[PDB]
Amino acid sequence: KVFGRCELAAAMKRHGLDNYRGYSLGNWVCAAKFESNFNTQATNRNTAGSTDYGILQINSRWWCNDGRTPGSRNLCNIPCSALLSSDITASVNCAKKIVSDGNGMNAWVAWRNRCKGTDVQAWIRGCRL
Ligand SMILES: CC(=O)N[C@@H]1[C@@H](O)[C@H](O[C@@H]2O[C@H](CO)[C@@H](O[C@@H]3O[C@H](CO)[C@@H](O[C@@H]4O[C@H](CO)[C@@H](O)[C@H](O)[C@H]4NC(C)=O)[C@H](O)[C@H]3NC(C)=O)[C@H](O)[C@H]2NC(C)=O)[C@@H](CO)O[C@H]1O
Repeated sequence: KVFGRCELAAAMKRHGLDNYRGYSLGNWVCAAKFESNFNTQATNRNTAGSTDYGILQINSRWWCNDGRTPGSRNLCNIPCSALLSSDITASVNCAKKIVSDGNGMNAWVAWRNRCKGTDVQAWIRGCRL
């Protein structure tokens, strides 16, 4: 599924990401935009052989099982495929764990480089939330 901006904002808010660990909603929408272009089926391969999955590009090195990242963890206890669903529940619940794990949203490289410090509230302009 390719989400619309406000559509994704509403879903993320429904699922409790707004202000989660202190990160306002626009931070999450900005992160998603640059991680996946709001596309739930986004995938990308990392140099070490791990893969990143879904709207928030969650890394099989740590968070999910894809059976093809040996030595990795599965800290969200889910198949990485569940992170490609039209339904964002699994991605959001896993992102909650990731952002809690010490580095906050710096876990998302596109967020640190493209959203952090910027006017992220603009990403929710016009949305009915
Ligand atoms: C090639 C490329 O850059 N692709 C991107 C992916 O890398 C990226 O996924 C992110 O990947 C990084 C590095 O593997 C990952 O960061 C690591 O996360 C672990 C787990 O949270 C950290 O370990 C924790 O450290 C804290 C603080 O030190 C400890 O308190 C805590 O106990 C540790 N937890 C565990 C379980 O051991 C690592 O320190 C940390 N590594 C670095 C260098 O930051 C992110 O979690 C991955 N992010 C996501 C969303 O999965 C993906 C998104 O950034 O983007 C690709 O481009």
